[PDB]
Amino acid sequence: TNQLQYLLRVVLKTLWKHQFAWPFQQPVDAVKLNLPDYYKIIKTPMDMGTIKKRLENNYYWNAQECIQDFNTMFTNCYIYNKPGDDIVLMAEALEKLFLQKINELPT
Ligand SMILES: CCc1nc(COC)c(-c2cc3c(=O)n(C)cc(-c4cc(C(C)(C)O)ccc4Oc4c(C)cc(F)cc4C)c3o2)[nH]1
Repeated sequence: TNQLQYLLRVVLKTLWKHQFAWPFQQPVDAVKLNLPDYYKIIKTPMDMGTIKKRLENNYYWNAQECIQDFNTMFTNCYIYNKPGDDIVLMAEALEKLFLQKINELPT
C-alpha cells in the first residue's frame, strides 16, 4: 500500500517494459541529436531513467511529487514536438497506460 513502492515495482516496471519506452529511458542528449533550443524551451527535463533513480534513491517526499515528474515527461514531449510526430504518438501511448496503472494506486 506504500505508493512510492507501487510506482517503482508496478507503474515504472510496466512503462519501462513497453514497446515505446526506449526514447524516455534516458535524458534527451541535446548535443548528440543536434537540438540547440531544447534546454531553452524545456525548463525541467524528465525521463523514466531519472524517475527510476529518484525512486531507488529516496528523493521524492511523497508519491504526488513522483507522479508530477511522469506528467512533466509527457507534457515536455508534447511542448517541444509537433502533434502527429512519431515521438508524440509514443508518449501518448505511454501516458494512457500510465494513467490506467495510477487508478489502481493503493490508498
Ligand atoms: C534530430 C532532431 C529531432 N527531431 C525530433 C522530433 O522528431 C521525432 C527530435 C527528438 C525529440 C525527441 C524527444 O522529445 N525525445 C523525448 C526523445 C528523442 C529521441 C532521443 C533518442 C536518444 C535515445 C538518442 O536519446 C533517440 C531518438 C529520439 O527521437 C526519435 C524517435 C523517437 C524516432 C525517430 F525516428 C527519430 C528520433 C530522433 C527525441 O528526438 N530530435
